[PDB]
Amino acid sequence: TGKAWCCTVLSAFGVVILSVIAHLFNTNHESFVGSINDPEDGPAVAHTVYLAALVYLVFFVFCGFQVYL
Amino acid sequence: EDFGDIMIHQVIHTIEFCLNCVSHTASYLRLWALSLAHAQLSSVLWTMTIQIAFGFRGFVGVFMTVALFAMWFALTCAVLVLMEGTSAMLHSLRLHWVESMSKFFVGEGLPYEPFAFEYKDM
Amino acid sequence: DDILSSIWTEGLLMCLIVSALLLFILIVALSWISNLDITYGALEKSTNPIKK
Amino acid sequence: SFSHFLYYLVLIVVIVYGLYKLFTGHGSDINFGKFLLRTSPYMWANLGIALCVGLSVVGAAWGIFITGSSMIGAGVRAPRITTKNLISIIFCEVVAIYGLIIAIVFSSKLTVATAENMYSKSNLYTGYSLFWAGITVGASNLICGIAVGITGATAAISDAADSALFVKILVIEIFGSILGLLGLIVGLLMAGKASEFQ
Amino acid sequence: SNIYAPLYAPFFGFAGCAAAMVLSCLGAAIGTAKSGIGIAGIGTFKPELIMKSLIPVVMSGILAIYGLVVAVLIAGNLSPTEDYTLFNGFMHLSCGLCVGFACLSSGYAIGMVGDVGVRKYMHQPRLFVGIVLILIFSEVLGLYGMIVALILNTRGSE
Amino acid sequence: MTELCPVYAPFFGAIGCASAIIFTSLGAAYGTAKSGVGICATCVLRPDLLFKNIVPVIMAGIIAIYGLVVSVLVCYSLGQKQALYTGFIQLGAGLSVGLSGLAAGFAIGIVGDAGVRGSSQQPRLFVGMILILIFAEVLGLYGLIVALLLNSRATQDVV
Amino acid sequence: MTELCPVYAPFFGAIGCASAIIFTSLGAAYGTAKSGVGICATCVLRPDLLFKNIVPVIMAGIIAIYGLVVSVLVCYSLGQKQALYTGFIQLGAGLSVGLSGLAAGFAIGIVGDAGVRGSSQQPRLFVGMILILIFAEVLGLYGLIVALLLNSRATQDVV
Amino acid sequence: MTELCPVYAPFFGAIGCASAIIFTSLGAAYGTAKSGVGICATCVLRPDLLFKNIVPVIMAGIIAIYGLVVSVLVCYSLGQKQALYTGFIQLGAGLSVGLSGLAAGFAIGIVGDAGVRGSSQQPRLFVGMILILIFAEVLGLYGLIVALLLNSRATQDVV
Amino acid sequence: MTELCPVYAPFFGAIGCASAIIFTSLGAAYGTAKSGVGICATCVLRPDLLFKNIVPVIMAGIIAIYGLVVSVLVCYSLGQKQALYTGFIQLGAGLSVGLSGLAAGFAIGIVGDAGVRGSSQQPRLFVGMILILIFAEVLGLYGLIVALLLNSRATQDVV
Amino acid sequence: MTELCPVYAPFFGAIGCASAIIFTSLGAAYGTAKSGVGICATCVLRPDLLFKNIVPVIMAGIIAIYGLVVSVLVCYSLGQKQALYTGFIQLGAGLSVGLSGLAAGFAIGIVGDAGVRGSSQQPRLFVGMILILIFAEVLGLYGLIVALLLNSRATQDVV
Repeated sequence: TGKAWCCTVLSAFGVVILSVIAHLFNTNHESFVGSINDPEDGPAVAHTVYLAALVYLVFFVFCGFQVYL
Repeated sequence: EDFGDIMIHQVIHTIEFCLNCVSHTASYLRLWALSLAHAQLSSVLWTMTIQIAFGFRGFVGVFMTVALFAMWFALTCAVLVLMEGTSAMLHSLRLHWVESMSKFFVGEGLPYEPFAFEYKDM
Repeated sequence: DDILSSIWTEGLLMCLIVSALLLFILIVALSWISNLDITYGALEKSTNPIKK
Repeated sequence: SFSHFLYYLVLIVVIVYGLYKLFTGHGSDINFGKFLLRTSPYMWANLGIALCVGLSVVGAAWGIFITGSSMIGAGVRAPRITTKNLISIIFCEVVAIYGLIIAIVFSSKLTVATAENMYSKSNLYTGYSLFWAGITVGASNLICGIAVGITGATAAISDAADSALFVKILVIEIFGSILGLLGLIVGLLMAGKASEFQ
Repeated sequence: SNIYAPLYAPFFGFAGCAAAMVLSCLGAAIGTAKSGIGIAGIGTFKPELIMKSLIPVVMSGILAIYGLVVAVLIAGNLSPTEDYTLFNGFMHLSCGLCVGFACLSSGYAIGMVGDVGVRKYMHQPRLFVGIVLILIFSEVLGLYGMIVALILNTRGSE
Repeated sequence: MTELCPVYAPFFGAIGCASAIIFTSLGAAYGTAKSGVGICATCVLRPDLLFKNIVPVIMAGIIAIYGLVVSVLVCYSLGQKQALYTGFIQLGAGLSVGLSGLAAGFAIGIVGDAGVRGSSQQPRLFVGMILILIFAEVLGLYGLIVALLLNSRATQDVV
Repeated sequence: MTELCPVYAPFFGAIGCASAIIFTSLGAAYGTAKSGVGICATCVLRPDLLFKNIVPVIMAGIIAIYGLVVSVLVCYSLGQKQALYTGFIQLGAGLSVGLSGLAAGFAIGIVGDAGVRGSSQQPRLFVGMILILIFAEVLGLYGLIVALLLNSRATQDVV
Repeated sequence: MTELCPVYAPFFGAIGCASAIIFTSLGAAYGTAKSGVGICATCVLRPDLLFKNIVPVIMAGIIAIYGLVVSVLVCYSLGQKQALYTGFIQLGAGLSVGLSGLAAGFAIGIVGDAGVRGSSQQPRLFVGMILILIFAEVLGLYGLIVALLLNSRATQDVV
Repeated sequence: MTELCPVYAPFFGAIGCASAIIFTSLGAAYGTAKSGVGICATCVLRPDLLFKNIVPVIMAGIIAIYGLVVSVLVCYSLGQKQALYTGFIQLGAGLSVGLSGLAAGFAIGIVGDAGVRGSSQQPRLFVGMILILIFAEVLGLYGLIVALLLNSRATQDVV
Repeated sequence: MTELCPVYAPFFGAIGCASAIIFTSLGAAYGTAKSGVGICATCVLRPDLLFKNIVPVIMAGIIAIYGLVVSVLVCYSLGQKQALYTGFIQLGAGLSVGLSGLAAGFAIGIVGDAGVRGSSQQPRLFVGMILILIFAEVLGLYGLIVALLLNSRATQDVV
């Protein structure tokens, strides 16, 4: 029900947006690390965000079985 | 007396048509304003919520990225789509009813309501 | 000796008319708010054995 | 009362203070000329731009609930009017647009000036003008907005009575709208010769 | 340089250009708003009598044309290169107060009379000319304020 | 620049020229209006007394002509170089006719709105309403006499 | 200019001249207004009493004459070069006759409206109304006795 | 001019001589009015009580004669070259009789209206209100004592 | 410290930052309470319209997010040593969005209160309120645009 | 002793500390007093709803904590020798949380008095009262945010 669809579509695109973000920090894209106030180390931030996306991936597969049944 | 009714309808038509060319052209500036506002709220929403999490590391940094993204995504889906979409949608409607349709739309027509049976909900 | 004053400098005066301005607005906004009154009739339960 | 007592206790201190300085040979100490000269012309110019778009929005928002609260009541029995009487909400919004066109024109005139040439003939001229022009456009559109709301609350009630009468009262509602357009003109003429701060 | 031409004198010239509009528009607003209440009020009984009873609203509009004229002329005699004397600014301040309060006065009389007359005109149609005559006395009050405000302008400069 | 003749001296004359138009007009607008309401109410029943009850409004227009005279007449006396004495006297001339003509208005308005309603009933009251209005119109004429004497002295024996 | 005779001295005099005719005209106007409203009601049903009932209006009108003769005597004592002593007194002469006549004007209107409505019900009340108005009209005379003594002292033994 | 005798010294005397007769008149006018309404309303049906109920109007007129005495004494004491002390005493003398005469005027107008309306219904009540008026008319007699007693000191032992 | 960088200069920024959330909060409270009482009156008999009639309560919450957006942008332009050019910019921005949202907010309350009551009686009258109510929420926006134009010019070419 | 750091700089900081707890307690108090009357009227008939309508009294109290927090923080920024800039930051913080919290209390007071009563005739209305009160609680949260961002900048990069 709606209690499960919510974290399914939410965590669907958390897997997508956070992974596209982490790809860019890793490759040191200018818009994400170009200014001084941006973080100094690109890949260190990506390591922290690859893991955050996996946490949403677990909520996705779990709630997928919940609604599927 | 009928010559008067053809005049007073013709004297009001001009004083409107001339003024309204100045007030309609100015109305279209809401295209600029609602664009600028939508853009700034989006950046402020990014700069307060997700830009913060990237400055953390460890298990505690991982948790904030999970918590802060959800609040970004939710305020985004509600404040910047529903609240802003319904505003802009109704301003687009205004420019048709009041600006475009004034130029050519006469109105006062009779509708078409034929006689037909239908299921009556009771 | 072309000063305006030692006590009532131009910098103090500009800051006291702006305070006066922002306070004038505030005092108005709190007059509109105080005059709010609740519409109690549509909340109470009223029934009569004459009409009903 | 209390609020009116203070208005009369201010008048009595301004008088006793003026006569203290005068009888003592110090009436020159109360000098409005220096205050106008020594105060910064950026103060006067940034009040006017704020009191133009601010006082214009007060008027527009005002007329929208006089015209809006009567239409909704009249619209219970005659729900067909809320789109025909909509034109009154349009002439009340548009005076706010006038206060935003000014602030576009006047904001261009906000530039930084050297410290030696700050209190010059031209930069004082330019602060005085953007102040009274903003007052002019704002206080005049405040009046055009309240008026058009009154006119358009009646035109809602007449239209619910009879569809024909709506057209006849619009003529009153057009002439009221001229007031805001004249104010815009007068302001632009004031600030026509004003030059950006050097 | 000149003691007769300080650099704050423009402050008093714009003050009159603003007082000629804010106070003259406030007169026109009071005439149209109050008259239109009387015109729309009868409109549920006698629609025929509206298209002749717009005389009170077009007199209120002329009041706003008086302040436009005075404000235009004042702004024409202002510049940041001209030597603008202090004498000239006190005149421009009184050019504006005169026509402003005089047109604020005309708009109060036109609204009160125009309201009652229309509401009472539907009962009696022979009352019309007397209403119009009373509305002419309320209009010349705004003319007296600008016959004065065009002399002051002429003498302030020269 | 002289001590007798400062640069701020014309200020006091300007406020006198303007005071005479401000407080007469507000006095003529009050009387014209209220007299105009009492006339309209009666003429529904009796519109044959319309051009005879417009006398209160004429009285109140003579009040506003009292104030145009003075303002016109002191404005020809204004100058870049003048003395404070000339300014203090022009302010007095305007406040006199101004605030004394405001008084006549509040009388002519109260009496007119009553004697017009009462003359429709008893026609013998139309010559009582005119005596009383004469005693009201005379109040603004006294303030005009004072002004014309003050204005005469403003440029008399002055340096 | 001089220590005893500075430039701003005519201001208080020019304001003392107007204050006499301003505040008497306001009092004389509160009189004719209310008494006029009472007259125009009673004389609907009893017109014969119209001429008798104009007496309160005449009493209010004589008030404004007190503020005129004082304002005239002050005009002819003004000057570009006069002393503050002469200028302060002229203010106290004008406030006295001015704000006294204002008080006589409110008494007369409130009494003149009461006794005139009640004298059409009882004629004997008429000589009593008059006797009460004399006390209220003599208040403005005390303010005139004080003004006239002052003005006669404003130019006495002065440098 | 001098340390102990400035030029702005007579300002406080003229405001004394004025303020004395002003407030006693405002006080005597409240009483003559609020009592005048009660007399006329009652003496329609009891017109022989008329000359016996005019006592409050007389007493209120005695208040105004207290302000005349003080004003005339202060007037003769005014001079171009007087000390501030002599002026402060003139101000306090006028403020004392004046603002004490308002109160007596209020106290006489409230009691006159009640005891005149009652004296019609009960004759024995007429002798009772007069006492209550003595205890009011003597309040103003106290402000006179102080004023007369101050002005004695305004001039003696003064440089 | 300098002619162009005084020490009272940040006062106009801090007072401007504060007044943007103060004036917009007050507006969104007048418009939440006022609207909110109609919802608590119609949904005693028509509980099925509850979620549809919270739309006025939404529109006022957006007025408050605007004032928060301006307080956040002017705050990061503050400094101990900033010009007086910069300070008055920071002022006009807060005075614009604040005074504009306060006015918009009150209209949302008055119009939203009436709509919820009417649409309960006429379900065709909901869309008519949704139209009228957008022209109020857009006036808080027109104040926001001015604040943004000015902030751009804040620290441009400053020295 | 220093131009940047005067002796009067703590004056603005202490007012800012006092003003944050004062204007939140006035709003927090209106909310309890106003919504506490409604609870006591409904729960004489139905006290089964007593531990369910305390929510407006909870939320009015959550405001008064938003000020206690801010007041504590600025109190630890105070010092005998500090920049005048730091004093302005402190005042802006206290007003913003205060006058925005006063606004939140007026709303909570109205909607909770009208809501508890209407919920006594319709239980489905409780769920809407809860929403309308979150949009008012959040008006005070915004003022806290502006306060803590200001205080963050109070002592950094200051001499």
